[PDB]
Amino acid sequence: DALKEDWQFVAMVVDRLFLWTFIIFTSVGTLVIFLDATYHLPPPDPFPSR
Amino acid sequence: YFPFDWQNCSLKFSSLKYTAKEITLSLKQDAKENRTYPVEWIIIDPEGFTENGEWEIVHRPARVNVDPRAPLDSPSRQDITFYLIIRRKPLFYIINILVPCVLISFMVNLVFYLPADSGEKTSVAISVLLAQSVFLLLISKRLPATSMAIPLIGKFLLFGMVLVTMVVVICVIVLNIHFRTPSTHVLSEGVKKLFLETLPELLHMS
Amino acid sequence: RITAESVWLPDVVLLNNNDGNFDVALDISVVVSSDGSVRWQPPGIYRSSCSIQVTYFPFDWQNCTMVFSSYSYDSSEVSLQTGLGGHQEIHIHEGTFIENGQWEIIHKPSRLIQPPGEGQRQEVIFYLIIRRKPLFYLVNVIAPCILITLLAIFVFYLPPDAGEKMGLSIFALLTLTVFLLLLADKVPETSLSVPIIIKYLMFTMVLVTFSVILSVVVLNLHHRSPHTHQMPLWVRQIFIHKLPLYLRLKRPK
Amino acid sequence: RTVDRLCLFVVTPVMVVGTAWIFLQGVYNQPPPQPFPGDPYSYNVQDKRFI
Amino acid sequence: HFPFDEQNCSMKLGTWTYDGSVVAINPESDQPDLSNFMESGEWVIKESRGWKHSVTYSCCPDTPYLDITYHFVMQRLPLYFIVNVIIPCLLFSFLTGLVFYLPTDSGEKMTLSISVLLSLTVFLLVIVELIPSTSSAVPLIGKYMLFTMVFVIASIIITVIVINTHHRSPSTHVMPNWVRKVFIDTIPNIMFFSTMK
Amino acid sequence: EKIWRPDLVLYNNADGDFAIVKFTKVLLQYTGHITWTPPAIFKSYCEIIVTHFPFDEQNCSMKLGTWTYDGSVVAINPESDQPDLSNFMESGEWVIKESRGWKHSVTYSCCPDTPYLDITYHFVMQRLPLYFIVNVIIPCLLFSFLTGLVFYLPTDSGEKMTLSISVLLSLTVFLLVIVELIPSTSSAVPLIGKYMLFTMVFVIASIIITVIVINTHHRSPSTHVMPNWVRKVFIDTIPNIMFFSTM
Amino acid sequence: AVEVTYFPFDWQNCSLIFRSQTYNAEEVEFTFAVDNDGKTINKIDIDTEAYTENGEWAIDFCPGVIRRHHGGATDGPGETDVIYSLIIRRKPLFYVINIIVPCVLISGLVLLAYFLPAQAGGQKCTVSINVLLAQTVFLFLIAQKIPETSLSVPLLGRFLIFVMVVATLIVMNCVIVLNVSQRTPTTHAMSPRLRHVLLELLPRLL
Ligand SMILES: *[C@@H]1O[C@H](CO)[C@@H](O[C@@H]2O[C@H](CO)[C@@H](O[C@@H]3O[C@H](CO[C@@H]4O[C@H](CO[C@H]5O[C@H](CO)[C@@H](O)[C@H](O)[C@@H]5O)[C@@H](O)[C@H](O)[C@@H]4O)[C@@H](O)[C@H](O[C@H]4O[C@H](CO)[C@@H](O)[C@H](O)[C@@H]4O)[C@@H]3O)[C@H](O)[C@H]2NC(C)=O)[C@H](O)[C@H]1NC(C)=O
Ligand SMILES: *[C@@H]1O[C@H](CO)[C@@H](O[C@@H]2O[C@H](CO)[C@@H](O[C@@H]3O[C@H](CO[C@H]4O[C@H](CO)[C@@H](O)[C@H](O[C@H]5O[C@H](CO)[C@@H](O)[C@H](O)[C@@H]5O)[C@@H]4O)[C@@H](O)[C@H](O[C@H]4O[C@H](CO)[C@@H](O)[C@H](O)[C@@H]4O)[C@@H]3O)[C@H](O)[C@H]2NC(C)=O)[C@H](O)[C@H]1NC(C)=O
Ligand SMILES: *[C@@H]1O[C@H](CO)[C@@H](O[C@@H]2O[C@H](CO)[C@@H](O[C@@H]3O[C@H](CO[C@H]4O[C@H](CO)[C@@H](O)[C@H](O)[C@@H]4O)[C@@H](O)[C@H](O[C@H]4O[C@H](CO)[C@@H](O)[C@H](O)[C@@H]4O)[C@@H]3O)[C@H](O)[C@H]2NC(C)=O)[C@H](O)[C@H]1NC(C)=O
Ligand SMILES: *[C@@H]1O[C@H](CO)[C@@H](O[C@@H]2O[C@H](CO)[C@@H](O[C@@H]3O[C@H](CO[C@H]4O[C@H](CO)[C@@H](O)[C@H](O)[C@@H]4O)[C@@H](O)[C@H](O[C@H]4O[C@H](CO)[C@@H](O)[C@H](O)[C@@H]4O)[C@@H]3O)[C@H](O)[C@H]2NC(C)=O)[C@H](O)[C@H]1NC(C)=O
Ligand SMILES: *[C@@H]1O[C@H](CO)[C@@H](O[C@@H]2O[C@H](CO)[C@@H](O[C@@H]3O[C@H](CO[C@H]4O[C@H](CO)[C@@H](O)[C@H](O)[C@@H]4O)[C@@H](O)[C@H](O[C@H]4O[C@H](CO)[C@@H](O)[C@H](O)[C@@H]4O)[C@@H]3O)[C@H](O)[C@H]2NC(C)=O)[C@H](O)[C@H]1NC(C)=O
Ligand SMILES: CC(C)CCC[C@@H](C)[C@H]1CC[C@H]2[C@@H]3CC=C4C[C@@H](O)CC[C@]4(C)[C@H]3CC[C@]12C
Ligand SMILES: CC(C)CCC[C@@H](C)[C@H]1CC[C@H]2[C@@H]3CC=C4C[C@@H](O)CC[C@]4(C)[C@H]3CC[C@]12C
Ligand SMILES: CC(C)CCC[C@@H](C)[C@H]1CC[C@H]2[C@@H]3CC=C4C[C@@H](O)CC[C@]4(C)[C@H]3CC[C@]12C
Ligand SMILES: CC(C)CCC[C@@H](C)[C@H]1CC[C@H]2[C@@H]3CC=C4C[C@@H](O)CC[C@]4(C)[C@H]3CC[C@]12C
Ligand SMILES: CC(C)CCC[C@@H](C)[C@H]1CC[C@H]2[C@@H]3CC=C4C[C@@H](O)CC[C@]4(C)[C@H]3CC[C@]12C
Repeated sequence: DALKEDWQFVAMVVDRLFLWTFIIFTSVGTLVIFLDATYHLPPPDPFPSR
Repeated sequence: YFPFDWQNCSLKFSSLKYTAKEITLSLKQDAKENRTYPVEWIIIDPEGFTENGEWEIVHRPARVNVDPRAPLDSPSRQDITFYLIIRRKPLFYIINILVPCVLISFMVNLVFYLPADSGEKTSVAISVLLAQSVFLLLISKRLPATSMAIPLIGKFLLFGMVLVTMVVVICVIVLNIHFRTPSTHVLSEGVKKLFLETLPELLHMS
Repeated sequence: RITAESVWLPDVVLLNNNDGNFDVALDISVVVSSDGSVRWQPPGIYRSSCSIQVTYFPFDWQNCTMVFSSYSYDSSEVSLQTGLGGHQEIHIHEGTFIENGQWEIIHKPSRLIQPPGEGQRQEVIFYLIIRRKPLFYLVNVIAPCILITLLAIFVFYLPPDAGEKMGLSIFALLTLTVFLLLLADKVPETSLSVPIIIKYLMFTMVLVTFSVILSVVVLNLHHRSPHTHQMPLWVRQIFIHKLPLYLRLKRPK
Repeated sequence: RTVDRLCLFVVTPVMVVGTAWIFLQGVYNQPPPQPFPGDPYSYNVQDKRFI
Repeated sequence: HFPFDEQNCSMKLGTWTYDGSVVAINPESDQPDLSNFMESGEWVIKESRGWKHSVTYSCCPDTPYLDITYHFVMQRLPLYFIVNVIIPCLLFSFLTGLVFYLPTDSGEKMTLSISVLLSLTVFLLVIVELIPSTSSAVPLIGKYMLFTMVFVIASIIITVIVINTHHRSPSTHVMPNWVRKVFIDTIPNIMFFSTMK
Repeated sequence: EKIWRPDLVLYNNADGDFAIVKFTKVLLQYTGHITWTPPAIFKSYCEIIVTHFPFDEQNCSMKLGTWTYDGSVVAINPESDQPDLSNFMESGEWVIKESRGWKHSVTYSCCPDTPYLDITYHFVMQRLPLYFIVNVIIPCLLFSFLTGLVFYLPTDSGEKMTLSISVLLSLTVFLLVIVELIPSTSSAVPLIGKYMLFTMVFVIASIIITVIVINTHHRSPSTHVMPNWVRKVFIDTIPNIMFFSTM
Repeated sequence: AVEVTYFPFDWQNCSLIFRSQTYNAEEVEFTFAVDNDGKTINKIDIDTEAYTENGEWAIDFCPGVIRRHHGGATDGPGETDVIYSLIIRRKPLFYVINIIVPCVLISGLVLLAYFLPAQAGGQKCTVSINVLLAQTVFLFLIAQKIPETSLSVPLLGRFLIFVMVVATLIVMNCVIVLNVSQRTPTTHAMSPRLRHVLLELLPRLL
């Protein structure tokens, strides 16, 4: 039981690490894509200089 | 308000080859008791008309519209418009979409009565979410993608999806609480006082 | 007022039509003045070719042009000028305009293009820069994707002993597949770039797939047989002594 | 179990009230009594406007 | 009665601008000619007939208005809807009751009931594309569909109640006396009794 | 419409117009020279090879000729060796690698004195596959990757069949997407089709072998007795080629 | 008219009937053209070099026949026409690769449920009912393709309904096996007759 509990605690710690990693990756990717979408605006001028 | 919506369609008639300078448009005049009156409505034969299977005609006015600002030699000066105010008959949508969708959404509250030991709480909640997604797939083919408003069924489906997602999160939290053990968590006396004595007494729990 | 077929007409057509129809919907009548001035205002239902910039769909704006020119006469025979009396724009009557429920008109200029460099021809191009109004896609696609993503996050708080991690993660993936079926009816089909909504959907699918994989790894660690498997010492050190302090996980006793 | 019961008594009324609100907006949606707002005329064959 | 519906479809024909006083129309035969009729894979024409009608409005005493109406009575061939719609609904309806023979300790009652409901929801796509989208009345297909949906949902609700009852223990509940009497004493007497009290 | 014209017809017209229907004006010079540049929408029948779809190349053709005039009374000659692509709008799905027009003359045995002429313009085109790569191939790749994860999922989790069957369900739902997106023909099996069938068989095999593994894991010691071949193969021999502790 | 009975492994008989719209058989009559050798071309002609076969349909036969009828005394003037009969065969590869083979494999998966354990974690019902759900998805897919007549049932639909019935029976069987396996003496009494049948008699008879 003690060895089993050690394995279970390792699994819990890895789960919490992956929880935080998923929160960070999700938030960063979502924010990047959403800001890319939001700041895509129509041209101020019909004929922009290129 | 879809599927409880009413629409305001119109049929605008004018002449592009002639203007108000050359032809004057007017409404037809009928008679009764040697008194003339204008026909200010769409004529519907009461005996021959077969009603549309989804739309009921509530009002059907007719009007002569003259734009005072346009010049008399413009084609846009005069027109006659026949309007149809039509109410949708929502029986089809009710029976085939709304009652099943509402019942499936409301079933998600049953997860709070399922024990954590059944091992099927989150499956029920996420399956309700999947069924709502299928219903959203169904509705997406039936209305235009306009931005003037969210349709009423769309509002309900979004509200139900948000509530079901909240219920899934709650089920996750409840299961996490249920499966705690001394080897992994510490149960404080305050938590025991709150959740095992005070709240069950307030909630009239068995 | 004379029937248009009775007088000479300039053979002005929409050059960039998409359906093969070049001409106006109804010929109607010309208005001829005593000085020989002829005004003609025929109606037209036109289907023009517009190359769709798909990169930012549905938060996109398009640049759809209507190119008008004489099909036969050259610049030495018929000269074109933008109509005005000098407003070089598409006219929209404010009261009587049928506003589109998915598109807002940002700009609407007109320009006379002189021939490149007889057989040479001028053109009059009417440009419509239009921005899509994306509320439909926000309600029907983006918000459900965010909710599914939140559930994918919350899989990692579900205890292993509940036996429900796989069900939650994989049914989230199935729901995303349903939404892929939803988008297949709507998205453009060209291959010059990928719409940002498709990028977000594939990002969410990859996230849910990685949630599935990492959940399998966690369950493999949790159910690991104590006798058949011996903890290596580096696993003990890192995951039982070092990392828990950093993750604020206090093992009782 | 206690948390589950509290969530039953909080979430379910919210669901019922929100659904009732959303659908009561539509159930009591009807076209106006007159075709044109501001115009008292009904434009019906019964109410002829003799000249 | 869709899919077993019977439809009476008419074709009213007449001279649009000529009244009976200037042009008279008469039928060639009492019935439409169906000698060169191609067989239909969806409908059977039971009866067909042509009737001439003359109408005289009060405002127009002397100009009768004539028409010939050809009516057709048609019965739908229901095999397609029986095979593709009704039989799956019947199978789902049958599968609905089987949850109540599943043991609670299997941990699969909700799996079965919810999967039956998910199948029925996916089947909604088939039904709505095949069913007519009209609100004049509820078709028999629609009534049977809603019946099956409602009773799958009822099965899910009652199954949740059954599982909740099954998992009760003295550490959470105390058994009421009326429950003992009703379920442990009276009802099993009039049942199989192979189950031990 | 007032003048004699050549009656050019698209011989391999599929379901469009055979001849010119838009009768635009002719430019006539004083020397008698006529130029007539009518527009048309050509719907041409062409053999489509789907073997390498989505990375397929299609060599399509447009055969043009005077329907009722033979080479002895009306001769057609190409203006140029290649189709004029100077005013070609860019395609978001195809790239024209090559294009060329060839004149052909054919004499039939029954008609030794009336050669029949035609001009065939062919275009060799490559599909742009990014749309099908993103929308079709990537989800299938993710499902194929998820298929193998079940063999890292322990039996005691009680979730092996959940994962495998749900991957199968996701792929089945995705098959609706594939049938909507890819074309449906039976001339040959597309590459997407081969990959889709491979993924499906991969998942089914995973399910079958997973059932075998679960049955092996749950084999009761009372009813079942371990064969010596299983003990020698699995407990005694194989783990030496691996790194895990024996029983 | 599409004969659906063996769809997608079907062959069809599509007629092309040509006749004068104006003239009767006494005014205009028809004969078939002859080739160079003088052989009557009583069939549809196809230029082999220029012919591209349809992606789904192979033309196996194409005879032609000149029919004359309605020459009776009551009928009056004779009538004639020319009927060509394209006998065309479907190439079923698309349906085999995309629908039939996956459906067959997924429907074969329910047999695996008999090999999973009859315990709480066996997921016997998971395998069976989800195969039924997948078959429902295939029903949605097939409804988009099949002909919509009712003279007969197509082979594809017949097979799908058959495997759905088999999966339903297997679900019922799995429920029964689970019910028998999980009986405990605190709920059920040991039925000796069924035990004799299953443990003593059946292995000997087998
Ligand atoms: C693909 O599709 C084509 C078109 O459908 C098929 O070809 C047709 O097949 C039919 C059989 O299935 C053929 O019908 C039989 O023809 C037999 C020929 O014998 C002649 O009969 C003449 C009698 O009068 C004919 O003409 C009058 C016209 O008013 C008509 O009313 C009659 O019904 C009849 O057609 C006679 O004058 C002549 O000298 C020949 O003797 C004929 O014997 C058959 O009659 C038998 O079957 C009928 C069944 O109803 C029965 O009542 C009779 O008593 C008798 O037993 C049929 O009439 C038809 O002619 C074909 N059409 C063609 C070739 O143009 C083709 O087979 C299909 N291919 C497949 C499935 O592979
Ligand atoms: C896509 O598909 C198209 C077809 O749809 C392909 O187009 C083919 O391209 C090739 C070139 O790559 C063409 O071959 C060339 O044809 C010309 C013209 O031939 C014509 O005129 C000749 C007189 O000038 C005449 O003799 C030809 O008739 C021959 O063929 C008929 C039967 O068809 C036969 O009865 C005659 O007796 C002749 O044998 C014909 O009317 C020709 O001048 C070219 O010759 C040069 O190149 C060849 C190369 O092999 C060389 O051998 C010669 O000595 C000479 O140097 C050459 O034969 C072909 O005709 C085109 N087919 C068409 C358009 O129908 C296209 O290539 C495909 N693309 C790809 C990339 O796959
Ligand atoms: C929607 O789509 C339309 C076209 O469909 C776009 O219109 C184009 O816009 C660009 C940029 O505004 C234009 O390009 C500019 O054209 C000027 C005029 O060119 C004419 O005159 C010269 C001189 O006689 C001729 O040589 C030429 O052939 C034309 O007849 C040039 O003066 C500009 O050059 C300047 O900028 C470039 C930038 O790269 C420099 O290199 C130059 O040195 C110089 O400084 C420039 O080329 C283009 O002509 C327009 N096409 C039209 C009108 O048909 C819209 O911009 C687009 N709208 C949006 C918002 O996307
Ligand atoms: C279904 O849709 C139709 C349109 O397709 C609607 O019909 C419109 O109804 C409204 C309300 O009745 C009409 O608006 C009204 O027009 C009157 C006449 O305007 C003309 O005349 C004046 C001078 O007398 C000119 O200045 C003007 O340009 C027009 O030529 C106005 O007198 C009305 O004014 C009233 O409302 C305004 C609101 O701002 C007040 O300030 C005023 O004091 C006054 O109370 C009003 O503007 C509109 O013209 C109709 N459109 C038509 C006929 O095409 C139906 O109502 C709608 N049905 C529904 C929704 O049920
Ligand atoms: C589907 O829908 C169509 C309508 O679209 C129905 O058709 C109706 O059929 C009935 C007959 O079944 C029509 O009624 C009339 O039939 C009379 C025939 O005479 C018989 O019946 C009378 C009365 O019982 C007996 O006395 C007599 O001996 C016969 O047994 C005609 O005499 C009627 O003609 C009268 O009215 C016309 C119209 O003005 C006049 O021109 C004649 O001079 C005469 O006064 C009449 O035709 C009925 O009119 C049909 N309706 C239409 C619109 O065609 C089908 O029955 C229905 N199918 C179903 C549901 O089964
Ligand atoms: C699953 C969750 C955690 C992923 C997304 C979380 C974060 C990154 C999301 C949630 C809501 C989002 C915001 C919603 C709306 C707007 C307004 C817009 O004008 C600019 C972007 C902005 C401000 C978004 C930025 C990103 C955002 C803050
Ligand atoms: C839980 C039960 C009530 C099923 C859920 C019913 C839901 C979908 C509600 C929302 C709006 C409702 C409709 C709104 C208006 C009316 C009034 C009257 O015309 C008959 C009932 C009818 C047509 C209602 C039927 C039920 C209905 C469709
Ligand atoms: C989100 C991640 C983790 C998974 C999904 C990958 C997606 C976003 C990838 C796969 C292929 C990629 C495209 C490949 C090529 C091009 C062409 C060029 O214009 C650059 C961007 C663009 C259009 C890429 C955009 C991003 C893209 C669509
Ligand atoms: C609360 C859940 C079930 C959502 C659905 C609620 C539906 C079924 C309820 C809410 C309020 C109800 C309406 C309240 C009052 C009336 C007036 C009376 O003439 C009966 C119909 C009608 C118009 C009801 C129809 C059904 C209705 C719209
Ligand atoms: C439920 C299981 C046993 C069978 C599943 C396949 C079903 C759809 C099959 C089995 C027997 C079949 C029927 C057998 C014979 C006929 C007569 C024929 O003139 C029309 C089709 C019809 C009426 C068939 C329809 C389809 C059918 C009902």
